[PDB]
Amino acid sequence: ALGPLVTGLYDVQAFKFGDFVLKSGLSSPIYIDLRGIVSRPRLLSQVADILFQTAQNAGISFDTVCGVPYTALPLATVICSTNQIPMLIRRKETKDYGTKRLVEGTINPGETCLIIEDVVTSGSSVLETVEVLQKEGLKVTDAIVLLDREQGGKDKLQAHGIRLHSVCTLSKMLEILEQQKKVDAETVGRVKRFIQE
Amino acid sequence: LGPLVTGLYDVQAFKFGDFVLKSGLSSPIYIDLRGIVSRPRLLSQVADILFQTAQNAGISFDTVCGVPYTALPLATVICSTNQIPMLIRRKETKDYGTKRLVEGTINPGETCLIIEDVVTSGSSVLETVEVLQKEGLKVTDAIVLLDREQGGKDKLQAHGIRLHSVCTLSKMLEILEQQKKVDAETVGRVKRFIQEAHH
Ligand SMILES: O=C(O)c1cc(=O)[nH]c(=O)n1[C@@H]1O[C@H](COP(=O)(O)O)[C@@H](O)[C@H]1O
Ligand SMILES: O=C(O)c1cc(=O)[nH]c(=O)n1[C@@H]1O[C@H](COP(=O)(O)O)[C@@H](O)[C@H]1O
Ligand SMILES: [Cl-]
Repeated sequence: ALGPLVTGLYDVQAFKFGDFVLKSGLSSPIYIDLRGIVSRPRLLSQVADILFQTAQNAGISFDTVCGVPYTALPLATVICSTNQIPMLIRRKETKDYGTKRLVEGTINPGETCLIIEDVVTSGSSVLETVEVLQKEGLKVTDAIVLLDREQGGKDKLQAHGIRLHSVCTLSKMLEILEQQKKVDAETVGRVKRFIQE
Repeated sequence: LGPLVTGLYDVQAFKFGDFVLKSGLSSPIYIDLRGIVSRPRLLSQVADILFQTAQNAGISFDTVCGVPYTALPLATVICSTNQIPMLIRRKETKDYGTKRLVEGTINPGETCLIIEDVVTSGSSVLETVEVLQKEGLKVTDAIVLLDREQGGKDKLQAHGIRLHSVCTLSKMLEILEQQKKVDAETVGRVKRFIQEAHH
């Protein structure tokens, strides 16, 4: 069902082309922004559903769910509300200022927390949230992400005991967009070539 | 309403002791809904009651926005359940490299409904209203689960915003007494505190 999902994303302007610098400091000709999904109720639901379905298809076990701040937060909420799962919230809005504790919700050490994320590049953002949760005594083995950019994330997460499960890779997303005439072939070629370097 | 209060009790939402509120006054009671994320059924019920309050008021709006932070998931559930477009206010500490203040599709002149967990002075609601107004949205109404009855309705009215409350602190204390979760002493103590706090 990726074709409709990707089009849906394109139509909330999820795909930005231009010259960007990523969290990891990499230049990129493309930037994928899922903040707009909250403007299209059905699309937000579709994204929540496919994320959850990805976790279920993998056959994994978890007691609770945490979104990586900020864009993934509503996705976690919809998943948890629809499927009746307790949720944890990592509060990042005051960063490391003062001494208030960073994680909201019921933390029962030994329980497994599933991570929900929007886009993974290097993997560092997921891992930062993973470490925070592990330091509270929670077990964390799996992360589900909507878009894997395929820039080292799976391998970096696996090096820390985390299995990355993605709905779609960047290359598959670019292929759908070209097939659907949303982006031209030269842009896809340029974007792929650039990323490779 | 009773069942909703019981759920809130279970997620330890009612704290007693001595607390300084954001408005700088001391209080014998604090209502902390942060634990509601651990009970998705209760979260949904809270979300539904807030939305029904708006619907029974016959107000109209184009989008919905929660006051940071506890209410963010309540707005998300209202919007998800009822298929309403959402805005998210992103409140941080004005550090270097902050991003836009409101996420989602902003159509200037459209009307945004504000959703809140607890109102005391009304200042927290008003801050969010002003951010949305600056971004070009019309705001006329706020729905709050618990109105602590410390001048919120008036403060908000003074800035053109009508506060609708699901429940007041007075009422919630009565329900809590009925359910034998709080004694006839601390009920009086908190009651006395409410008239005191209006000064
Ligand atoms: O900055 C990125 O690398 C990034 C690329 C992109 O296409 N979309 C995007 O949202 N990002 C943001 O950067 C974070 C991922 O970068 P890593 O921490 O390197 O995986 C994600 O959580 C995104 O929020
Ligand atoms: O500090 C409060 O007033 C307050 C009291 C309370 O019982 N529960 C509670 O959550 N608050 C928080 O304080 C703010 C409400 O205070 P005002 O900004 O004065 O209306 C909101 O951010 C509330 O979430
Ligand atoms: Cl949320």
